[PDB]
Amino acid sequence: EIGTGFPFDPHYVEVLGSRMHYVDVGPRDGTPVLFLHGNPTSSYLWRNIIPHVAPSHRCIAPDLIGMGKSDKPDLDYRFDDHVRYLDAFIEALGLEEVVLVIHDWGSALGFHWAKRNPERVKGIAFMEFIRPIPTWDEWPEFARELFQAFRTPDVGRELIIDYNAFIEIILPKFVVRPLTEEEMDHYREPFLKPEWREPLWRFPNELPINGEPADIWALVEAYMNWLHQSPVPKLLFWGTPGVLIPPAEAARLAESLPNLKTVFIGPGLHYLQEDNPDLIGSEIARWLPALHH
Ligand SMILES: [Cl-]
Repeated sequence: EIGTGFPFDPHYVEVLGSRMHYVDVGPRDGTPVLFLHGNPTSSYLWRNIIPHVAPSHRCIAPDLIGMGKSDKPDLDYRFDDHVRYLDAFIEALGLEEVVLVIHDWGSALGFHWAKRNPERVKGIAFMEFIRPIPTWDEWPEFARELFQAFRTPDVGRELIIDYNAFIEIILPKFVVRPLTEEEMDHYREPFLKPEWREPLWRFPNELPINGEPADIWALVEAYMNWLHQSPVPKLLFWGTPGVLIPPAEAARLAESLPNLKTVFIGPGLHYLQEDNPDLIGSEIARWLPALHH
């Protein structure tokens, strides 16, 4: 049965005047494996994946600023805020070379950092990641009205801020198997009060859809161009029907990206880690040794 516990001792680092929480397990040296969650999750999303990798490699899984057990500074929580704080977290941990394991907005952060640090990135494992969405017709129909509403003035803030839609609707909607109450309560803990929910609303308002917002669209196109030209080792996990990465997109990536291994995880929507953590973790562990020449 999929584990609901979070058996990781807390670690904190002060950056830019705020504390960020992170998981840090495994050996203390070697190339670390940096796990980056997205919306509306935290390092809790990686709880059943990390134990597959920790016997062989250091595993570092930060909570993005304003999320998980990290501090809640008074920010807009725009994408560039998350870039700045994750850059400061990576710096404070002294990371030189890394393997990235990334999802959702954690993948936009990770691919943007990799583009800027191409000689530091030794591998990227990614799943249900951020890519330019050409129009609303390439957003899944069953979640279209909701995400259009999230991006509608006033309505979206009411849904996400006042009524906590990203936690109470989207999270269970985007896992195939049923979440348990214990798992929901872990996810709910950082957002029990509405003044804590700004990151949750800003993220869907940053999604690059039909050119907008233009700055994120440009940034995501840039790192996808980098990815298509980079020889870095790559590992993609995909499910069916998927959400950001449907099977047709997984196939396009299998054809286009260099040095790519793909793993089909079975039924999956967006939070693939909650549907098949053990295959994701075991396959990451099996893929890592070849990154060490
Ligand atoms: Cl989002």
